Amino acid sequence: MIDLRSDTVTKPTEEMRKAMAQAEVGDDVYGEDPTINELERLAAETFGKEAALFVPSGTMGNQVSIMAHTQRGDEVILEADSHIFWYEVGAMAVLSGVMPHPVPGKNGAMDPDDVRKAIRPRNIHFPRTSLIAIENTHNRSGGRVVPLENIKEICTIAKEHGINVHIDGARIFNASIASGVPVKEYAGYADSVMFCLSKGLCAPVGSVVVGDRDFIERARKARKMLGGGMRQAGVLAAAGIIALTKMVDRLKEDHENARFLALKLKEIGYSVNPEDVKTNMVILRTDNLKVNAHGFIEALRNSGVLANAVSDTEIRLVTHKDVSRNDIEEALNIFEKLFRKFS
Amino acid sequence: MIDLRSDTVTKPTEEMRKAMAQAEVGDDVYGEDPTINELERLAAETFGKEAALFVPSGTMGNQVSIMAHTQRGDEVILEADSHIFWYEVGAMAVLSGVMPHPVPGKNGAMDPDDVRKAIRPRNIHFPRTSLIAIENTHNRSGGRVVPLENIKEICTIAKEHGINVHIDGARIFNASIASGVPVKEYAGYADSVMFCLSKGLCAPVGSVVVGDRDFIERARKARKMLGGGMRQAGVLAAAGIIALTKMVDRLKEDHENARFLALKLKEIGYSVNPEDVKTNMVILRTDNLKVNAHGFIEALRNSGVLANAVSDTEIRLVTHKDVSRNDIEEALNIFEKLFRKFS
Amino acid sequence: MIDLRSDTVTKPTEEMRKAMAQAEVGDDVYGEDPTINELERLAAETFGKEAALFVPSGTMGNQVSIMAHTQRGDEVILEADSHIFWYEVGAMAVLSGVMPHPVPGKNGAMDPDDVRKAIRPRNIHFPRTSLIAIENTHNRSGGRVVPLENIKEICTIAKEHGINVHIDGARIFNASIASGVPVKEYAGYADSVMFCLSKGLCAPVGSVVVGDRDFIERARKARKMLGGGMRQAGVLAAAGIIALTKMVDRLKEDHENARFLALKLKEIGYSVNPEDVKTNMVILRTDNLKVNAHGFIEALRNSGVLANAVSDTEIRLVTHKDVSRNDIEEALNIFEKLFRKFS
Amino acid sequence: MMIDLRSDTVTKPTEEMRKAMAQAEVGDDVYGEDPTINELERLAAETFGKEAALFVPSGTMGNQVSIMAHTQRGDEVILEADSHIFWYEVGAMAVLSGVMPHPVPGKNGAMDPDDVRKAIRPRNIHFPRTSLIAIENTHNRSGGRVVPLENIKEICTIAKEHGINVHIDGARIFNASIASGVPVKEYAGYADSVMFCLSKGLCAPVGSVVVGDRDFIERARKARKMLGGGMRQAGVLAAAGIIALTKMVDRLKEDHENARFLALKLKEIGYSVNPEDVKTNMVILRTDNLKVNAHGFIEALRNSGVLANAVSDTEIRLVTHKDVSRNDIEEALNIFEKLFRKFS
Ligand SMILES: [Ca+2]
Ligand SMILES: [Ca+2]
Ligand SMILES: [Ca+2]
Ligand SMILES: [Ca+2]
Ligand SMILES: [Ca+2]
Ligand SMILES: [Ca+2]
Ligand SMILES: [Cl-]
Ligand SMILES: [Cl-]
Ligand SMILES: [Cl-]
Ligand SMILES: [Cl-]
Ligand SMILES: [Cl-]
Ligand SMILES: [Cl-]
Repeated sequence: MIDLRSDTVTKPTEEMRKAMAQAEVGDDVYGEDPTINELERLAAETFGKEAALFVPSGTMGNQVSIMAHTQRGDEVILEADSHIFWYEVGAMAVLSGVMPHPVPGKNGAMDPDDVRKAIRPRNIHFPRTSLIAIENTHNRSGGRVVPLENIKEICTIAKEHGINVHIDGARIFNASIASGVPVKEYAGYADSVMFCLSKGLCAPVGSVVVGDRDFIERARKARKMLGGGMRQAGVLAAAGIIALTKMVDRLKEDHENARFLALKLKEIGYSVNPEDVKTNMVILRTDNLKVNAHGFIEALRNSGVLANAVSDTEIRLVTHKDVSRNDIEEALNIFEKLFRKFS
Repeated sequence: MIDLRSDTVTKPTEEMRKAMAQAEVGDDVYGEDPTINELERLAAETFGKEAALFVPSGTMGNQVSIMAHTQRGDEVILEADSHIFWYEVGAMAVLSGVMPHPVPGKNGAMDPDDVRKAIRPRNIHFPRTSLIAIENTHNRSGGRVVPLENIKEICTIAKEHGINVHIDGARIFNASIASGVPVKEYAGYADSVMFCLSKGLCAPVGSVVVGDRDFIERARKARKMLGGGMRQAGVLAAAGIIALTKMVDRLKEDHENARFLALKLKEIGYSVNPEDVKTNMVILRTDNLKVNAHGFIEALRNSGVLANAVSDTEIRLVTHKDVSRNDIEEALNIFEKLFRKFS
Repeated sequence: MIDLRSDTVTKPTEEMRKAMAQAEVGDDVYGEDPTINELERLAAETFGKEAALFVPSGTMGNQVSIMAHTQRGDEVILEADSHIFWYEVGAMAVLSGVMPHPVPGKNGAMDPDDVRKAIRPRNIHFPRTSLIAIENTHNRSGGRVVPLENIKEICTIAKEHGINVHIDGARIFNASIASGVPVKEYAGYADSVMFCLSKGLCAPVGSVVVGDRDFIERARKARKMLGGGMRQAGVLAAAGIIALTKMVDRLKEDHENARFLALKLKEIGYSVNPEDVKTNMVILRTDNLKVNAHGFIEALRNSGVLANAVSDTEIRLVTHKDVSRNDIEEALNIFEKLFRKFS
Repeated sequence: MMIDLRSDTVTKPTEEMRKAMAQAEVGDDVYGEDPTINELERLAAETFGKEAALFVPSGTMGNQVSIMAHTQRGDEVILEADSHIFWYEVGAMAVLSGVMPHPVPGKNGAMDPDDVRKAIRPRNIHFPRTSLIAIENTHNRSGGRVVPLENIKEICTIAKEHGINVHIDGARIFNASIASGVPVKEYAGYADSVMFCLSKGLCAPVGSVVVGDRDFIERARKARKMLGGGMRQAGVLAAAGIIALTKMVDRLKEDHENARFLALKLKEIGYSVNPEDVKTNMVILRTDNLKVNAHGFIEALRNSGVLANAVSDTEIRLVTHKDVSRNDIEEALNIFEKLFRKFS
């Protein structure tokens, strides 16, 4: 089928499958897996940080970072529509015993003044604000790119207050491709960055957290506690190395396909805004259709297209390596036929 | 001094001091303190609930209620400027491992539709919404009365979804006096209610939580875990009974004094809204002054008036039994003089 | 009835009742209650520490100390039969996220070598041992006194490893009176000490934690989070000052009464060991009786004597101010009758 | 290279596993669409006679999501005093679940049922609620000892009477089964949940599996999401797991035979070992009759080409597995014999 549900569905490339088969492994608990070690070295180097830590998921990456940055009772400033707040099972409260302090943002960009204002003064009644999280290519807003200036401004505020900064960079490479800002530049304004290998980069499993050596050591212990301490994970790291070093540039193709898809959907008559498509995501409203988002998703599936409804009136279409231009053209033929039926 | 910082500064009445001296006591851990037992019996009766639990503070009252209503990883819907979120040291995250889900409100009144939208659907990525908290006479907005209709609507939504409702009624009697709604009526739309004895009611220590027998049993065990299980606490309960049974009616005097204070401050030229003052609080804005809230608080202190800044531009003035009309008149003379200096 | 269940049942003396009624108070949240302030000053001075914190219960005292001494995932070494492990509702795990590391002891004295062995090496699999707790006049062993030499040796081990030491001194004054070791000497070999005012010292409510200024500041914030931040608690502190300054010497009377009780029970034929009784507790075994401990407790209750079973073959008898020699004599007459019935 | 007797965790993937992983049919596990993970879980559930199963990245996560699914904050978990959950899991039970461990000493990993019964908390405001009893099969610290089925049966009876959940940390449950002749489904029949490792003696590179009832597994799956174990195309790992479960269990007998040989021969040399206690893949060696300590002996072994771990200042643990052959054992023994001359 044509899977436009998310970039998480990407499958390993032939190069990855071969590398996994001949991957040199060792027990990572003893720090003896050579491939995991190289992946972490490469990740650190790539983001200009002192160290890196491989994790089974982006969620664990964010959570071990929060654990390594905070103490029980602390407060974490984050954007009101960020993944850490909405889609991580309330892990920050259970695992770290910290409270989120949602701050509204415009497509992932929290007004620096609102962030500064959300910082807690020192008083016995108040939690200590110890961390500020920023999500780049903010998902809920539709894969929008947070301006480098916004991140720089917030980094300055954090510095003045002695507050740590964490960038949820699950799709930071998509941000870099769209903005032209090198990932090292983003990373420089943060204490830690979590980036996914299993989404647009096509690795089957995992993410990586990069930051200072002491922070990473604390995160590695947190990883052990959470259950992310694997044995011969070099098999996964082999695909991870290829994802990090050879699958970044082509993300531009996903962006081009998403824009093309949006432009053509608008032409057909669907409620989409091509001008809002900055990375690999397209938001499709169903207000003008005879069935709502849930009913339309079912019609799409029957015709060979997979997508998710994010509300009763919205569907999200996401492009990635396993959605070629031919697939986009085929999907458009299907959307054309369904518009005749459901408009 | 003329202490307008909070109604918590109220000192025991002569009748309270004597009652504490002759209080009949016992070991509360064994449930043998007769005065604590009578206080809880009286509180439950007054609020139309099955049981009650005495606690050393309102913070503990709120926190044991959250513990008794939730499980780790749950989410708690509460108003964005509520005390549980801002002034309770992030306790909900540490003690219950729950995540707050802030919802904007108009003077403490969360739009029922927004509350409905904040409820989490059943999905692996989401925490379970198990509690909705409403604060009556919302502190931050200026001791504002939450409309009974608001509470009724939210109660209905909660019932629909099988969600618990907790009323932070620290100043519920102030609300009752101003609105004319009996506290028993407010309580009927909630599963639990925490009310303070140590604020406007003048008791030196404590609050009480009322609710169903099984919930109170869970709250009592939580109280033991938190360290609120005292011994001969009947000494405190003696004053509590008097606070509950003899100090409710006179709260009207505090409301009169607060309104008078606000009216006269407006005439002087200060940025206050007398029409918004319905209970014992007055929010004073410093945007039209030469110094901010922190600087003005210091000036007030030097002239005999104590108050707290609640932001860089807002000051909260609170009236209570230990601030007479004469004290208010004296404070106004001071405010008058300071307007000449800082306007 | 004749209450030998615990020393927690002690009621206020007339002097205490008068002091509570005339207590000079203030709002403790602002650090303005003069009596709480003097109690803390006196407590610190008496224990030779720079700071102190009044709390509603010994449980809260121990728990805020644990919170202030540890970080999530840490381990706390403690005696296998200590109160923090057995009678504090699993609070250490919930509030501080720490693991208890039980170490056997002989009448409360953990072998220093066993303590050194229980300290965790630096390994990713292990929690960090950050606290060692010692209970003085160890309850479960029968109110036994831990030798100063034991505490001194453990203190040295702790210093070598940079580990904190907390003394659960709920009954530290009983230990001091029996041993001749001043409480400031026990405390000199510890970082913090919690002692109760509501047991043998006869105050109706509360305990105090003593320690260094920074530690107490953290413990004070923990107290706020837990709900121990009261307002005009000076009413309680007034009785607390009398407990600390005037009720310590008479503890020798409780020790004398416990010894007399034990000697006479032995004379009757009960299985008691007068040689093990050095403070205010007597352990009686039901080994030579035709009933178990629980059945014996019931028989005692029906005859006018209250006590607690601590196992299926052992019951604990505790003396205090409210069980006079006359009461011990009357209890013995009852014990004599019951011995003929169940022996 | 060196003879690695440190642990069975160092086992490397077999040729068949490597090919199956690289060519694995995958899908997004978050959507429950990875076919290989689904088959691994189906097979695991079937093997243990349970309704459902959950793949996890580590045995630690397997145990922790089980504790989370079985308990509520403030609860107490009865477990053996020297069990892995208490000693080697970073205090996770306290941080993640807010529960207190209630250590019960055991005899060769087996807790006396009456001691377990006595450890259950009475209902009292001062006491946490006992909601879970955990049993470790082939108890590691005691030397990979096999807990009798009757011990587990008796504890199950006590738990049922009290309405308490039972979890078996079966990291090496297949080693227990091969040695005892007891099918793993029989051990599991007396438990609510069982966690077993695929990455130790079974030779898979990564992961473990938790088995149990449908509702419990659903709760454990949500816990797994919270802890960060919700992976995407994990079928790559599951492919090796299927082979571990289907083709690597029987040969564990070889690891046991190698460990028995090692123990018998070490005894013959003069080392303080008890061949009579060796029934699975572990040998405990005490350094009581050596002029060196445990850590010093480990260093000496390293210098001679043998890798082992000290588990006490006087105890070393030797573990056999697929990657240590009989010839490797003979080599280690010949070295042990000489080092006995130097340190005795
Ligand atoms: Ca993928
Ligand atoms: Ca008061
Ligand atoms: Ca008392
Ligand atoms: Ca007499
Ligand atoms: Ca392996
Ligand atoms: Ca050979
Ligand atoms: Cl290899
Ligand atoms: Cl912490
Ligand atoms: Cl009385
Ligand atoms: Cl829970
Ligand atoms: Cl006063
Ligand atoms: Cl595939």
